[PDB]
Amino acid sequence: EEVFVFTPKGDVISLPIGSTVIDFAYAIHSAVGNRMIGAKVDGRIVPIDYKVKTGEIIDVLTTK
Amino acid sequence: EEVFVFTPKGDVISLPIGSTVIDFAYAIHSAVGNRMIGAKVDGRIVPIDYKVKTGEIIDVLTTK
Repeated sequence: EEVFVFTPKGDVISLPIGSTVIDFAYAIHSAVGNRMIGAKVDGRIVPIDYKVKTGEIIDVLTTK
Repeated sequence: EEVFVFTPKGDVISLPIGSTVIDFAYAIHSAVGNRMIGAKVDGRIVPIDYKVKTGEIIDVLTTK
């Protein structure tokens, strides 16, 4: 019912199964989710509705 | 050593001893640090250079 995804730093963020990289962004902080332009999972770019999996390192790219 | 604090969502993040709410902001994501203007600890506003303590909930205010 949950997935445990890593932050590029190493910290863990838990989300309910079926969560996307957008859910991860907003989980980090609203500012990250609002300014998101894309996300990389384990170093590879993925679509905006990519469903994340436990153990993956999610790097959210922001408009900056 | 290091200190560990909470995210308003519930997730845990680790920081080296002495880290201020500003270090926390950047640790969570560059965007949060870059757009930061204020900080709340356990629900109460605090100066931006406040030294966080293990167990505290850190809510970073960003340019709205």
